[PDB]
Amino acid sequence: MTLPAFKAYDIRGRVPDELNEDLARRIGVALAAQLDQGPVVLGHDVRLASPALQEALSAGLRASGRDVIDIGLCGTEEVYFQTDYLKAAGGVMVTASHNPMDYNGMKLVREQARPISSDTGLFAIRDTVAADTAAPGEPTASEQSRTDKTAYLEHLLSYVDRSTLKPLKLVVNAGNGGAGLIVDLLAPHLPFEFVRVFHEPDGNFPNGIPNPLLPENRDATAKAVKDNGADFGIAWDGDFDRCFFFDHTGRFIEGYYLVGLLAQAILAKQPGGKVVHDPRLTWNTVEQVEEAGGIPVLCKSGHAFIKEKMRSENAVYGGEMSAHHYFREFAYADSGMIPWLLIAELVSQSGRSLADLVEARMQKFPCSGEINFKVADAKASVARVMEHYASLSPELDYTDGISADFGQWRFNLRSSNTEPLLRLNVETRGDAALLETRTQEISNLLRG
Ligand SMILES: O=P(O)(O)C[C@H]1O[C@H](CO)[C@@H](O)[C@H](O)[C@H]1O
Ligand SMILES: [Mg+2]
Repeated sequence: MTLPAFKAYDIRGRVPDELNEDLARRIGVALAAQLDQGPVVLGHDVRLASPALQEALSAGLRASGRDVIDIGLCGTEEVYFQTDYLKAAGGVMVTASHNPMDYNGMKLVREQARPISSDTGLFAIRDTVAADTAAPGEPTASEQSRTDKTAYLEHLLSYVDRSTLKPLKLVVNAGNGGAGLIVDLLAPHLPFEFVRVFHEPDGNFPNGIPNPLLPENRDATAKAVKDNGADFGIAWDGDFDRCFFFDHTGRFIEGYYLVGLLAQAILAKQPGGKVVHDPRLTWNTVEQVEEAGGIPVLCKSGHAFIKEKMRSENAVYGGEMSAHHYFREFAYADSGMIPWLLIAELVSQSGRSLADLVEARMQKFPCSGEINFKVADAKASVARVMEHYASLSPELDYTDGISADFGQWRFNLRSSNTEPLLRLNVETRGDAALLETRTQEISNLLRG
């Protein structure tokens, strides 16, 4: 009874039965009715169908009197940046990010790149598109091509003092997504020596779909770091709004620890600022933010919640453990580029390896990583967990599912808003043994 491609935060589906040019044009028409006055920025990723879906979007938008600013093949963050920079009414990125070959999708924003989500306009668009049987009208507005990335590149470079950068050797792995175009445009302005892996955009994805979380894709970056003696490695998803770090030993760094690391990096430039973090893994971030003189602000996980809380708090930075990093001056939006520029500067200025910058934090606050469970009855499973631990009287917080703080250890257990899954995160106060026994205990209870 409902179009399956319309999800909580974006549109995503198999082409062509769940998403196609006709739906894309109808989405353009419906989006025009939902935005304030102004033109609409469109960009797309490397997938084979993405240009044609963008063209259909543009045709619907222009049939509805919206001028279209075509920024071309880009990363999702460039749609965010240009929507805000050009003071557009909104923007759409055509992308499936990390999904398989036969999938595509769209990420929609309104003014200042504010997200459009299921409860803030996306399901309104879905319902309009679902009932729209009108004949396609003809264009009454224009499309302008604006592929200049100069303002975007200057904005990225403004986060670091380039005279303090050292000629680090960096592995970069675009995964045949789009990140390599931006790296290559930044490189004339940077002293780094880049080691390029899976660098060329290829929507056929000959080296695997761009998802650095798959261990086999992870190992391509690790090996390049180790074989070339690189200072660290960076990998991106296909639309490069997520970045992933490998230290000089080839070790993939759990994203939890990048939140505290980037917060300290930013707070050095913006003293006393607020930093937004999610509730899944917290202790390390709270401590690092406070030690840097910042103020940590707890917020439900999900990019729309993070961005809204950052805005209401004038927070300079927000970070999620799931490799999303948000920057006030970047229209409160996430970037897969700003994070590694900041880390490169921190390594250059401190004389410490990425490994040593996080090592003590990982020992002090070891974490399970996010563990997902598909169970027969999520509500019953969660109840089994809470009944088992009731006699210990944990401190409970319901910001985002259930957070339970036992003193020396804590967990977060929540339902995903994008998949029918339970997600589990556990951390402890410097106790790897406790981390494992509690994680396994909860896992058995969930699976019971
Ligand atoms: O499925 P979940 O866990 O509700 C939402 C997931 O996707 C969101 C958008 O990519 C992320 O902001 C969030 O951190 C992540 O857990
Ligand atoms: Mg992505």
